[PDB]
Amino acid sequence: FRTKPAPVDPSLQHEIEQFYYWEAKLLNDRRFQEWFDLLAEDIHYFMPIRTTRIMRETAQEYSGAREYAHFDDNAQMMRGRLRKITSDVSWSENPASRTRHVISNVMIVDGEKPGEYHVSSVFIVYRNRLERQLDIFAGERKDILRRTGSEAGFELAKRTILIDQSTILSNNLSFFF
Amino acid sequence: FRTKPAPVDPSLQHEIEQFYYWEAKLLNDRRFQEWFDLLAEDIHYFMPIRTTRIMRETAQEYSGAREYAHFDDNAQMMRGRLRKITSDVSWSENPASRTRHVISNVMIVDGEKPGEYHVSSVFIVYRNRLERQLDIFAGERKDILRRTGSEAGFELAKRTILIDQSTILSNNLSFFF
Amino acid sequence: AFRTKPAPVDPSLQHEIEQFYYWEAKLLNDRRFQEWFDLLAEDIHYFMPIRTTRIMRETAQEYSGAREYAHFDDNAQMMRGRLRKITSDVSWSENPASRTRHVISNVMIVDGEKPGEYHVSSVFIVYRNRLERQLDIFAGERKDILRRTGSEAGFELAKRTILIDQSTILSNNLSFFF
Amino acid sequence: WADADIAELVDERTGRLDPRIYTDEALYEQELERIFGRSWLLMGHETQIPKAGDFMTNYMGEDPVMVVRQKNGEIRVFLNQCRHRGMRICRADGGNAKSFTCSYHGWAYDTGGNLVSVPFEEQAFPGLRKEDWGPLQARVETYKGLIFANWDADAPDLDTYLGEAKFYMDHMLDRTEAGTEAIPGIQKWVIPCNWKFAAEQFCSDMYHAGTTSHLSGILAGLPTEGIQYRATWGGHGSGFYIGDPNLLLAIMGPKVTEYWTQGPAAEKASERLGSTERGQQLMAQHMTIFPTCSFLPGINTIRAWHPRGPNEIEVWAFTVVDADAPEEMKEEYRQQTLRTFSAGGVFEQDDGENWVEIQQVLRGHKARSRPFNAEMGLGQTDSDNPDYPGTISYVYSEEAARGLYTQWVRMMTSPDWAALDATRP
Amino acid sequence: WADADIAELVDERTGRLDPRIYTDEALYEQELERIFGRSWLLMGHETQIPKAGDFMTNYMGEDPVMVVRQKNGEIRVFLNQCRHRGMRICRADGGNAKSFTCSYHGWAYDTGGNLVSVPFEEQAFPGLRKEDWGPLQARVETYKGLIFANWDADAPDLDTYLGEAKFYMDHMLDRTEAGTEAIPGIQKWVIPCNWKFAAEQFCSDMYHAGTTSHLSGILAGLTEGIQYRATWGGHGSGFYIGDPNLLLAIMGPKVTEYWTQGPAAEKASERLGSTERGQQLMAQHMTIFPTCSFLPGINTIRAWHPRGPNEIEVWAFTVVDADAPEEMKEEYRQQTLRTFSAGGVFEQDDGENWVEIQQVLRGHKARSRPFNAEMGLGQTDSDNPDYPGTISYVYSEEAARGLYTQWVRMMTSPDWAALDATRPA
Amino acid sequence: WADADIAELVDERTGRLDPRIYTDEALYEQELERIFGRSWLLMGHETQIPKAGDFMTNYMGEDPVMVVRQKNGEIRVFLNQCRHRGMRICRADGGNAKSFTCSYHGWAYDTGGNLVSVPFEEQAFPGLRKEDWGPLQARVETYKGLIFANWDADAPDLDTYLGEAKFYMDHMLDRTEAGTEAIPGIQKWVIPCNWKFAAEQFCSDMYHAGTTSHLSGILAGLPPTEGIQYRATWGGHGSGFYIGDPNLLLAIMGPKVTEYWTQGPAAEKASERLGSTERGQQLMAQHMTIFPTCSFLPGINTIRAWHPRGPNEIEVWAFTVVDADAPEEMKEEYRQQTLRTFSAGGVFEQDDGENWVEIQQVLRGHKARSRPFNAEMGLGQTDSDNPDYPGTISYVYSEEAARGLYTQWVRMMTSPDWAALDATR
Ligand SMILES: c1ccc(-c2ccccc2)cc1
Ligand SMILES: c1ccc(-c2ccccc2)cc1
Ligand SMILES: c1ccc(-c2ccccc2)cc1
Ligand code: FES
Ligand code: FES
Ligand code: FES
Ligand SMILES: [Fe+2]
Ligand SMILES: [Fe+2]
Ligand SMILES: [Fe+2]
Repeated sequence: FRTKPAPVDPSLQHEIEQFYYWEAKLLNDRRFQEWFDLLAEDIHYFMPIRTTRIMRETAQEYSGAREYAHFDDNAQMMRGRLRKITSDVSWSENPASRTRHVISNVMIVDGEKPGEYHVSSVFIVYRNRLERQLDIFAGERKDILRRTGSEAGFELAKRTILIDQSTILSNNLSFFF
Repeated sequence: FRTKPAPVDPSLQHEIEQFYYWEAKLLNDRRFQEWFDLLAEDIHYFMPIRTTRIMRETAQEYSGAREYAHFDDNAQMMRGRLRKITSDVSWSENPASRTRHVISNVMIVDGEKPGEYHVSSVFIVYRNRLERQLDIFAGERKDILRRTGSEAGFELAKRTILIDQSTILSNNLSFFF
Repeated sequence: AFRTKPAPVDPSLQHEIEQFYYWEAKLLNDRRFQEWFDLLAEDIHYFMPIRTTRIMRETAQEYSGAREYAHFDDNAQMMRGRLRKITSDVSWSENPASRTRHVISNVMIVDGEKPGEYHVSSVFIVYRNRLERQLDIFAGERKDILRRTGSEAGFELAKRTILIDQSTILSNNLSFFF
Repeated sequence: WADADIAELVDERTGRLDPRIYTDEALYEQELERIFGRSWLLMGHETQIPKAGDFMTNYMGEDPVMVVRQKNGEIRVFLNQCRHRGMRICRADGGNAKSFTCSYHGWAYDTGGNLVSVPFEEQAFPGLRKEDWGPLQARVETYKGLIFANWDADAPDLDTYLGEAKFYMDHMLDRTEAGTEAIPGIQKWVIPCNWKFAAEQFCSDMYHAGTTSHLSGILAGLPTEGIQYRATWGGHGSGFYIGDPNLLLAIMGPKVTEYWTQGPAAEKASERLGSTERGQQLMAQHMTIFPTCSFLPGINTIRAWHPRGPNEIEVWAFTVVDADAPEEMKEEYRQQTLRTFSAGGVFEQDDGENWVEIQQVLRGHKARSRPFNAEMGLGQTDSDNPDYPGTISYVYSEEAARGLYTQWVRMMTSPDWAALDATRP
Repeated sequence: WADADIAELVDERTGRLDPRIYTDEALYEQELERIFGRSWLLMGHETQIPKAGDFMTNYMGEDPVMVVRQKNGEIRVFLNQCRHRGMRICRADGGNAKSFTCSYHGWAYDTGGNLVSVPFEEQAFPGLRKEDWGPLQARVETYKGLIFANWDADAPDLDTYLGEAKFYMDHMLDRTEAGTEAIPGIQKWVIPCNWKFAAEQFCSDMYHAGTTSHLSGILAGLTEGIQYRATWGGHGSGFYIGDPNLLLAIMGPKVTEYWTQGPAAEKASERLGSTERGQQLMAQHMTIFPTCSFLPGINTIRAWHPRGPNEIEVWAFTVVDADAPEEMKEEYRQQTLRTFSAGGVFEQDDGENWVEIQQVLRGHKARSRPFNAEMGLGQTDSDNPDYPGTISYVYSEEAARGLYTQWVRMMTSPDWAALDATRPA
Repeated sequence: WADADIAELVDERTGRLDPRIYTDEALYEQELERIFGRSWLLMGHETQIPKAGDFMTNYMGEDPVMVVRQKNGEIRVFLNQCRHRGMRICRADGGNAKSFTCSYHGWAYDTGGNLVSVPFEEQAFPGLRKEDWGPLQARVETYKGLIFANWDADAPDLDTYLGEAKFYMDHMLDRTEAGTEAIPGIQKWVIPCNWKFAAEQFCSDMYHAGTTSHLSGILAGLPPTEGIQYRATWGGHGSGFYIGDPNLLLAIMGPKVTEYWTQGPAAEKASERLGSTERGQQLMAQHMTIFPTCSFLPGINTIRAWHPRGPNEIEVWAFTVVDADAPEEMKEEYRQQTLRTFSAGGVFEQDDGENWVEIQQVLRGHKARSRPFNAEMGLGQTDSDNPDYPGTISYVYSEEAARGLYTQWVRMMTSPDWAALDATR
């Protein structure tokens, strides 16, 4: 994405858009088993810590590879999170949050391997819970989708959530971007 | 939408999206006479009350058919609401609020009768009034759209607005989702 | 213009203008301001009228007019000055820089009278977060005139009108772009 | 705030109201202690929680509470706080509970709010008496389906607290031997205004309906004689039009209007109430049970107002119907009631808009510096009315409102129920 | 807060400002009484409301006010609050009306703010004297286009209040016999900072312009001067002399030329009896205490509106000479908008600065030591033959110290009599 | 609030806490003065700012500070407030700088926060002693990598303030001669609850871990009974831990970290430096608080400072420390497991965030604040002369440590200076 993506067949745009719209419905409707099934064996689910920097130093704005982060999980760690979030004793999500993943700005670029795709999209995540809690997030998800023989049509191989926050404006991050 | 929707032709996607994008303009620009003209005479405009439930009772998360609701209107009731909102003595909308319906995640499934279409989409509704009032909403709208000979192309036969709020975070609900 | 429902257009035209806006948002959000200002036409008119609370019978005076004060009302020369400022290591409103997110939807396209040109309505949420905890959420409509162009973006922005869903601006400044 | 200072803020003999009763934080602290901490407060309807285990959350001021049906058919209301370290015992709005378990350190409660178990009791809490470490219990009584609760043992019982106001409540609650039931579903929303505006309006303010507020709401559905009750004591009030079905038809439609004034069910209500006027000629009644229970007999919306500081309230509303009404009438009450008196309703939409502007203006120093005009219908009373008990005025009066604010003074200036009881005639 | 404790918060002798003046809630409330409740405040410009019936809202403190042209040409200002139950009389920002009707219970007002009728008055309000029950009225006076209001009957007239600051206002308001007009449109935005930082900056603070704050806004545009500090009242103004350079970077070549050369700049010198005044003053800033501020030359003007101690709104507009060519009215319009606005390339950065000052003052240590206000101490001259008042070099905080001393005097005076007695003979 | 009134709020004799300690605004203002203004508080770790010029921001209460490495290796801490007119001297979270300039009026500082220049000093500021006008400086002192700060010159040194809590800190900080380092990256988030809930949890609350709070978090790491707790003889610090059973540690941090902590050369070396095989190899899931707001979990290796934001809110600033000589695979494993568990999004700390937030909202209620919480667990079951572990030792399930924390709260809150605080020893 360092230069404008080359045009793509609108049939491809529509397909990957549909994949994300369906992803959003699974998350938002608490169908977590199905959402985790979208994840690849080699999933890297990554959400780096963002910091405020003077212009001459915006290179260190995000935490890098061997540094602390909000998320930086592999398939095993994501499998633990799924156990937790479908638990009758998981208090952050029982009672369950009400989330909305508004997905836009989908841009697609061919991958290095075929059947793989680099995707950039933006989001508003709206989390309402209990009586009156309202946390509104926004950002970019830089993905790598890989083609698969399933109904979903793809699996998520890599996700980097660039969050538009320094300090997280939420008492937790108990849901998934 | 119990399972992932069978792919549709991108021209149908585009036709329905443009119908919602034009719908949004009608509402945000206060063209209420034209908006109500979209409602079929069998219109069911429903918005159930949402509650916070433990995981084992999420079946009762939404109010059902013979229960109380934010909206549960037929053509006669909506006509009354049009007659109210186009009057110089309707104080909640004179002065008028400024709204924005940011629609996305449009997924389309073919209806039972031909010419009909099950649609799921998400929204943010941003509503600002007077000097500094700001109410931000999100949710899903599950519609049945029906083919028609008008310039619009469809009529809204049914709509269920699932709002991501328990307690409503607004002094009223004087606009339309 | 968008007085009646836009005539259907080729899905390839929808996709291509959409991708322009998606890329535009990436430039702004990732602070690639040199490239963003390059998208601007030499006859750019960048307009954000002051909006105002009125009774029904006076909604005509909701928006400020052509010879009236405004949030933005800028030509190429004026926007050139804002590009100089925002690329200064002493531009304190954006050093340290804001973190913005333009979420674009409701893109509706109508053929322009002049070939190559297009009138587009689209909506937005601009999410702007900064410093430790500052958060401003904006929404509104963008009425643009786009012009087809041989640059990699593929259009330039000839005209933009930002219709903001606020009367009093709920933000200490407007140091970024819509 | 000294007691003497508080009593000046409201004068019922001249009819002035100092607007700082709506804005001052110290007054509001004192309201929670002296009004909400010892008033009877609407919790719901019995039919909302019919089976044992069935619970619903509610509020008493800003204290969150559980309302739960017991094994034996009693209802307990207790504070939704664990006494260990203050965790909310239940985070769900309602359901059917087998028990409750505190999510922080596992203190377990039964459905009556009793502490029945504590992890590691024998090693870590040897002395502990679990029967003394349950959340505060409130007194719970009922009147014709409505559940009220009150923390204070020194308070009078519901029936006395309601007093002569029973008469006017009965126009909605006592229309049939079957009693009423709640339509399931409770709407909640946030209006940034003081609670005394809402309570007052439903106590005394037919004038707002009879003029400009609801012009547009009446038009969406397409008024001369009437009286206003003002409690001899206690701050309750009700008003209603007599004779003319006009206004009810434009609010609730022709089916409900007919049901309210004509045919078997309406004649039944005239009989049990001993008066053709009460049962069949009453139109668009509003009422408040001091402080924060309000309802509109006929339309049949009822709600509690919950304070959220001086500058905000929550409204928790639902609809009651005659238990024996035909299924098609219950359905009509459901639709018409949500069409009108809810957040999106064509009437109530507009109340939320008005009250919000009043409160925002009172940020201003000068706006809090002169009194409001509470003088409507001063002197034009009659406490000797043969058919209607209490202090009766014309339906356009603020006499009930004067009594609501006088009661507010009496509660706010009484250290306990003994002192308050000493303010009656 | 006793008067003696307030006086110790500011020291004009040493040059110290206790930071708690910008944060303490109790001070803020006293500022609303003692500053905003009796000061002259900017309502706007005659030409924003030219015809009978034209109105615009504004604020005096957090009191919302209507500002209305009458049939006899008079400008009235009244509280936008209905005395019945506090409803905002008019919720529009401005328009033209023949009357104003309250939407709550329909109390009707003529365009001067008089209560002219009340629904059902005869059967429900027999005693009522309507002429006693209208919204509070402010005194309105103008100065060469500018509208000011003031609640207090014992305050000096506007002319006295402005005093010798009129001399400095005339560099913007009296450059021609035609007068100024307001370009239509008022930008309002919210800045989470104390009003005093903004009032002070336009009063005293050329230092920030000639240092680091606006380096970037000057780049977007590619020494000597004096400062005035009123002898009494806390007004201030500073300006550079004889150096076009800077004013060309802010406003560009066409505005700079109109301000310094040609017939219109000759007329200005004639009318101000001095070439220095008319053609040589470059980038003037000024505050009429407490919250009216402007920059002659650039011709932005604004009112700062308090919103507690931690927030303000800025309501800004631009004025042009009414006989200026239409190309010059247009240039002024675009350049002010490009510079001294929420999005403008200068004012952008003032917003960010004030915001961070105020957040930092949440800290306990941050509020525990005085700020330094000793710049230019004792480097004054109050017998200057060309410029009235207490003159300093353009980089000084005399005016600042004068503004905080007028703050002290108003905060420690029970009334205008006590305040008149702090004047010098 | 009077000294005696504050002492009744806490009762370690019968084990009772008044919930107003968590809500009252006046006690909060006093906390900032009497606790945060004179306690030692975590600024971070030495290796986060290893090179000269390296800075990071932090807070001491609601006072923002700069932590900056000097050319001589000194670490300086100074208020992030320019003394001129309050601007925040630096708005980035960290980086490397040769100096800092105020963006408002350009007052310049060296990397130690000494004022080194003032624009136009000669004319504008003739008298100015620049070395008296630099921002307030805190005392800085380290302990085994950790940086701490304290405004008060009269406070004891960091060694003494820690006292015998050094022993329990050492289970994390002194396991090898190379010392620890920080993994780069600090997570910051906002939890609407009082700081004392968090400080207390890490001080004394293994009970919540061994019951319900984290049933789900233990589950997530899948395919305990002996332990003691330390209360400080004085000063409010506490730590608890399990002995013997590596089951719980396994399900939190996984097998690699469990192995590193309990078997092999690195654990064997820890046992050697601490003079006990128990201390080095048999300690499971230690929690610790250095009063008031420094908390960490030796073994898990997460450390954090809680920052107050009024009584109803905190920020948590969290980061991970590793042994500096540990294999790069173990540094990596500590990184993943720690952000998986003890972070905003982690499978453990997720649930603490939800519990705390609900505790605080419930305390908006009046009855909710009118009865004491139960702090009676483990009363009397102590031992102040344990041969192996210094301090007052209890079973691992106990609120003895918590009582000590709140008793130290009482002491600091009721002592005008450190002399009177030393008088309670
Ligand atoms: C309080 C609340 C509502 C009404 C009311 C509104 C419209 C029609 C009839 C009664 C009167 C007092
Ligand atoms: C107060 C406010 C603004 C200015 C000013 C800023 C930049 C350029 C010219 C003047 C001077 C004092
Ligand atoms: C304070 C903080 C965390 C824990 C803790 C939580 C889970 C597992 C082990 C210890 C105990 C006290
Ligand atoms: S807070 Fe309920 S058991 Fe501890
Ligand atoms: S508040 Fe204006 S008429 Fe009642
Ligand atoms: S605040 Fe004036 S120089 Fe720093
Ligand atoms: Fe009403
Ligand atoms: Fe400035
Ligand atoms: Fe925990």
